[PDB]
Amino acid sequence: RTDFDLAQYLQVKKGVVEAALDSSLAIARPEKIYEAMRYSLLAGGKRLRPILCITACELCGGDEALALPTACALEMIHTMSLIHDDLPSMDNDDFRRGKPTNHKVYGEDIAILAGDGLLAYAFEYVVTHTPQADPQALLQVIARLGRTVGAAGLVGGQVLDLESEGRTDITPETLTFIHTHKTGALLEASVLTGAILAGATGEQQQRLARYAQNIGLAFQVVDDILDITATQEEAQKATYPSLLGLEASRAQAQSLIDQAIVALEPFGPSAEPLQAIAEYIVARKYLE
Amino acid sequence: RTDFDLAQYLQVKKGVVEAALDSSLAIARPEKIYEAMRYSLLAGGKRLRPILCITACELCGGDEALALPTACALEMIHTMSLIHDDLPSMDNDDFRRGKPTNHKVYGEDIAILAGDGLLAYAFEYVVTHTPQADPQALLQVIARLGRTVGAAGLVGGQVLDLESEGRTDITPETLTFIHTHKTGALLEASVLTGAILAGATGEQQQRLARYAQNIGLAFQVVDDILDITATAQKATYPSLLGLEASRAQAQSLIDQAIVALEPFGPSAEPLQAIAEYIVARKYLEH
Ligand SMILES: C=C(C)CCOP(=O)(O)OP(=O)(O)O
Ligand SMILES: C=C(C)CCOP(=O)(O)OP(=O)(O)O
Ligand SMILES: [Mg+2]
Ligand SMILES: [Mg+2]
Ligand SMILES: [Mg+2]
Ligand SMILES: [Mg+2]
Ligand SMILES: [Mg+2]
Ligand SMILES: [Mg+2]
Ligand SMILES: [Mg+2]
Repeated sequence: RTDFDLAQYLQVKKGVVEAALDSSLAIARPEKIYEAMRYSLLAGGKRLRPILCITACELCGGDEALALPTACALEMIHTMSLIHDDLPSMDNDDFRRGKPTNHKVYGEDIAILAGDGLLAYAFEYVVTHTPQADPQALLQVIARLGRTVGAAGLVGGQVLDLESEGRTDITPETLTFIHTHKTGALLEASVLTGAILAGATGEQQQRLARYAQNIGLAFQVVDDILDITATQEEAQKATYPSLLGLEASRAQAQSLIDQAIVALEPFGPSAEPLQAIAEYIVARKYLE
Repeated sequence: RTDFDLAQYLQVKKGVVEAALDSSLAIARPEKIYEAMRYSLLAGGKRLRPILCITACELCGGDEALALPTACALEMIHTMSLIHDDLPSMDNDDFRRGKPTNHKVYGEDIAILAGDGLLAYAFEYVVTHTPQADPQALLQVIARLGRTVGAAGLVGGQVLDLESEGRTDITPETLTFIHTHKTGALLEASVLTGAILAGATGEQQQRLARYAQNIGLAFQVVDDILDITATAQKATYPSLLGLEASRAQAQSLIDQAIVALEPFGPSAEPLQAIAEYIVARKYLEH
């Protein structure tokens, strides 16, 4: 076929990523830890972060083989964060994607350890499976992944989110600070690691970072819009529409997507798939 | 002073390591996560793994400045492992080194996350603070650290240790398999990362791996001897072998560790002495 079909693009990339994730975890002694990591890693989902990494790598002149190990590592980090998030000490969720959570299947101890194992493996896998990368670029990917996961990124965001729970003084600024850390850091890492592997300039990286921060926040604002309008069709937690109103929330979500698209215009037409992904993810949230 | 004094050597290396760990974590928002990571990282202790890393790097022709960031990363990883091990889902310890455990101070949620934050920071720190390393050697250190922590190392060891509880078929070989994963991988990583940074040969690295595996197992045998002589169900070296055979095995392992490093010449004397010193202090701190 000759016509770019975004749904098909995303389906093909998801298939490549899921085959690589499956192959990445060969069961060995002790089999339980591999089974528990695979239970969460291979559970499906959109695979957005690996897809963003591959797509940004290609945009900057790299190839899928260069990006794929780091793409897998990003999904291992994402997966670890969900395993830890679901625990009884954290969100205490029995189900995820309509299936029992890792700790409800294997125990809290095994779930904690499966998350730790996935986070360690992300770093190992980037190095062992990208021997063709420029070594200084690969070291920059490792530094970015460490910074992204830790107290200045995802883990800091998880702490900011826990601190907000049940508070009565939440503002839009407080929510945005949570989101930039809890989801924005890892979305930024997904596009920036792909770009770094391909040798992108600082200027190119700054445009991709603006794209990633904007789509991350837009996705959160849209999720809040759909939550409050489902409640319209039907503990206390403030949301963008509860704090700002639905009109202002809708205008902010649209502005953020528009700014993400404008951020990538200077790449030229090569940026069209990343620009399309921004609008597509939002449109699918409204349809699903 | 002209006499090599191991205790003084260790005190000076511990002071360098502790100053670097303290400087590594500047409090920022959210303050609680930095407070929780600092609480466990800066709790003191022997700092064995960072000191092994610096000592092995120096043995192989490297220096403290080359090794120090990796040494700090090893102690961040060690610290994470203890935070997670203490949790109510795992050992459920209220105290460590006579002080409240991380989750008793900050809560289980913050403790889990402080562990995750320390493991992430280990990899960041190694890369950002070692610009003078050969980049391929530094990548080999990163791969070694990730393999050491995960399913083929420490986390696999933690799972093998849980699986051993309340079993009747544990053998000395099965117990040794637990220990080589749960503590041996990280002790081996401590000396091998220092050696890799310095450009050690494969032959040198194989000797340091033998040293590390032997001291790690000796430390575990000695811990079991001291526990049973002070006295969830778990077999131990003395419960499986008897005390006489356990004592002979602990001595043999220390002897083998010392012999493993003889071919380096007198430069290996500090590492050789650390093996005997750690055992001697365990008996004295019993
Ligand atoms: C780091 C992240 C994003 C963990 C999941 O976030 P939440 O607890 O808010 O969301 P669920 O996926 O549990 O609904
Ligand atoms: C990964 C490691 C080494 C955790 C410590 O071992 P255990 O639970 O057996 O050790 P302690 O609690 O006695 O410190
Ligand atoms: Mg949560
Ligand atoms: Mg949750
Ligand atoms: Mg929301
Ligand atoms: Mg365009
Ligand atoms: Mg334990
Ligand atoms: Mg023991
Ligand atoms: Mg000698």
